[PDB]
Amino acid sequence: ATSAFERMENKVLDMEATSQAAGELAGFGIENQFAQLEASSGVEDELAALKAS
Amino acid sequence: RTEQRLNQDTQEAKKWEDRAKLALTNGEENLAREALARKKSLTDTAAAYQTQLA
Repeated sequence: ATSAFERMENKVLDMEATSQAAGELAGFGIENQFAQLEASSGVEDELAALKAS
Repeated sequence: RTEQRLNQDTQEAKKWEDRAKLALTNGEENLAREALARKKSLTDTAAAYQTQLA
């Protein structure tokens, strides 16, 4: 149980570091909208190729 | 940390429903009633973690 608490707190620190990295992009509109436009236009291009096929 | 604690309790509460179903197919009422009391108490700790997370 004691060594499992040390493993648990280490993985909780990874989840807090992951949340802090996600917050560095939260409300950062330029990178957030760039990633959204890249994903949206990639799906629309794949569907345009599927409609052409 | 409080969100992963909420996820751990809410999956454990579903594992106590699985234990309650297994007790009912075994026919052991005292184990089914203990599994209900585990769900009631663990859903209260889940609601405490959800309130802290809110």
